[PDB]
Order: sequence, then C-alpha cells, then structure tokens
Amino acid sequence: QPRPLLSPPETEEQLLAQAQQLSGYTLGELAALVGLVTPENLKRDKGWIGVLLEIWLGASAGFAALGVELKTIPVDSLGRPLETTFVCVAPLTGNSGVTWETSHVRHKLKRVLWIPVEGERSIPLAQRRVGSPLLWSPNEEEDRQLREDWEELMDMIVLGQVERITARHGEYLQIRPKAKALTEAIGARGERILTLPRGFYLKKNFTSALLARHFLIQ
Repeated sequence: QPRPLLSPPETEEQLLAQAQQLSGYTLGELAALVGLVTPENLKRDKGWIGVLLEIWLGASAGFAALGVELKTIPVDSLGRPLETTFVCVAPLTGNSGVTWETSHVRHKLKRVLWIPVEGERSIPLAQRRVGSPLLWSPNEEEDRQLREDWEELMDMIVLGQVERITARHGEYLQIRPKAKALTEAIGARGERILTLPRGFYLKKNFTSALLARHFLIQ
C-alpha cells in the first residue's frame, strides 16, 4: 500500500521502485491518498497529473539531479501508446550553432522514466490507472538514428524548408505542429514566414515498441 516519498529519490533505482508502487492504482485513488481531489475534466487543470506524480515521486518541494527525465505516456487498457509523444518545442529561429550534443531533445532523451497512464478521453480522469514504469536510454543504434533525424529536421528548419516537413522525415523523431498561434520562421528564399509553432515528437510505433520489448521471448 503506497505512500509518497518523504524526500526526492537519491538514485534512479529508488525512483523506479516508487513509480512501480503506483501501478494499478487510479488517479483518483492516488489523489485521495494525498488529500487531493481529482477534477472531473483535465481541461480545467491541464497539468494536474504531473503535480500528483511529483508529490508521489518524492518531495513536492514547494529528477534533474538523478539525470532522468520523467515522461508520462497515455496508453490503452493494454499498455500501448494511444498517440505521438511530445519531447520539446522546435524553435524556428535562433538555433544556429546548436548541435546534437548540446540539443534539448538529446538531453531530455538521454535517460527517461516512462510512466504509462490510461489516457483514453472517455474514461473519467479519476478512474484512469497507472501502468508499469520503465527507465529507458536509447542504445547506440537508436541514438544514431535519433541524431540522424534531429540533424535532418533541424537542417530543414534552418535551410528555410520547415513547411516541407512531414511525418516522412525522421525514422524515430518527428516534427509536428504543436496542436490560432503563429511563430516567425525562415522561407525558401530566406524571407520571413509566419507558421504554426512546432515541436519534436516521437512516433507512436517507437514508444510502442519500447514499452512492449520485455514481454517477448523466443
């Protein structure tokens, strides 16, 4: 029977052991154990699940230390990703001299704690359960492909071909509009263009394969 961490995890094994303690419990049960009330619609408190997990993952403090990025991931009653996963915002101006090494994507992705949560809309927020957590780092072959995708997409962005981008660019990573708003960028001629703000995303089949791995034998 779970209890929130009296202090932040001092190691990633401590952080994972706790995350695993919340598997099977619903957001409503986890909030009731901490004196919180689950909204009836997340749209009113857009960042509610994040605060709750942070309270449980140790000290609200009224993971940057451990070097592990926490990422919730919406899944179905079977634990498979419902959608595309957002990594970070893709800036269309002022990203020169930036590399894969000093990129926020690689940073945020170097070591991740995936926390599956049933994200199916029709399910009352309070009845959505936490799945099985998974600490993950891209292997050398995945990290080369992530670099290939990041360099390609940033190349297009800076070369003035952001509108030329589709889901066909990048095997793992993807750039999709972050969704009214328009952000400034560079065109095919180098001219100024207004466009939909963008973000780096990970394909569904990618987060899908990684959560499913440990199940397979032979």
